Amino acid sequence: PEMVRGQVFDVGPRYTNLSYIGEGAYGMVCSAYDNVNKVRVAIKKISPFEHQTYCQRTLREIKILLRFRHENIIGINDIIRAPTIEQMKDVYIVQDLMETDLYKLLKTQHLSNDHICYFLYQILRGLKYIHSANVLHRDLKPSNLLLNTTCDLKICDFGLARVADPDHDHTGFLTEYVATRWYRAPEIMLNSKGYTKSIDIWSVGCILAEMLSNRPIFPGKHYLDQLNHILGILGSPSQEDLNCIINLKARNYLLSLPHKNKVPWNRLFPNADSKALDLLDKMLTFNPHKRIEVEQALAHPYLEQYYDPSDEPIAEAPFKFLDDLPKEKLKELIFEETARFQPG
Ligand SMILES: CN(C(=O)CN1Cc2ccc(-c3nc(NC4CCOCC4)ncc3Cl)cc2C1=O)C(C)(C)C
Repeated sequence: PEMVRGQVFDVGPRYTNLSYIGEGAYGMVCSAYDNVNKVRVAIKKISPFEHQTYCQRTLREIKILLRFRHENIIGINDIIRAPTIEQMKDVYIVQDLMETDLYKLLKTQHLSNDHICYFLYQILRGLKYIHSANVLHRDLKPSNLLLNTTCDLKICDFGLARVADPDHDHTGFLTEYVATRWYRAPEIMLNSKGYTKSIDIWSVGCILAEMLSNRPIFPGKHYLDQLNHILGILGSPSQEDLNCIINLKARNYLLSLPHKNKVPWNRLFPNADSKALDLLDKMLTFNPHKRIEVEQALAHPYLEQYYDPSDEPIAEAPFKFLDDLPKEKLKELIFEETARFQPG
């Protein structure tokens, strides 16, 4: 076994010469030399089995990424694990190695309008595919957009992804939520579980705003502060949009706030392309029913140089598809889902 920053990386024979990339709550990630394909690759050691939510997140990701095949979505190339459930303490997911991500690029680089346009196109092209499979990503943010040296973009991290379920989207006011705060649509805080495709478009809107200025547009410091950052730019919701929020706690909270005027996009983003700002406005619409959909966004004049629906593929096999399952049962499902990659 090779060691990396303490940890064992039981990934040989196939994968050697490991360099440390990073580490998080998920696991540890390295680059490794693939000896069959003669390329360096990413490998993330996941150790989810002692907690049911980490098994949940791991299995969703595996199932989704093995079904999907798209240029703007990270694939799974290989999965390494022990030959028996008993011996399986870790799963290693092998993926194409990307040079950087949009979070790192935005901290260090001014993006040209042409780069913003091309990144946004790629995000939306990937998202068209995801949404065409009846899947929601639910945690779109700069660090989940991987980039290579030629600026090709791939969406990653499907641990919070769900099949869309718009008939069960309603919930109460101030319902707790898992996905990254700064990219949460206003309705999350008001009346939504994040089970509709509109949740992802809001996040993409936030990302486009962040590309224009290198700063997050709505950096809330805590749950309700996120909503009031949103309302500080969008201004007070209209009567019509208020009347769609039937829950009284949520509605009366909004009614209690002083009137706030909209901050014009062209004052927040004085150097931005006007067509970029028109698309931003439509993605960052308060009412999720009025919010632009992914295929409409692709057809927007800002993206005219790239738009080609014949070259913006959809999924062949959408998900028709568990939240109750014990971590011991989810290990079993993870074992089964990864069996195709074993010697056999
Ligand atoms: C939450 N979960 C994850 O796994 C989430 N994460 C963490 C992670 C870390 C790296 C890469 C990655 N990074 C690169 N390159 C980096 C080189 C240095 O600059 C930044 C980019 N290339 C390919 C990949 Cl796959 C992907 C993921 C991912 O999806 C679970 C367990 C699935 C739930």
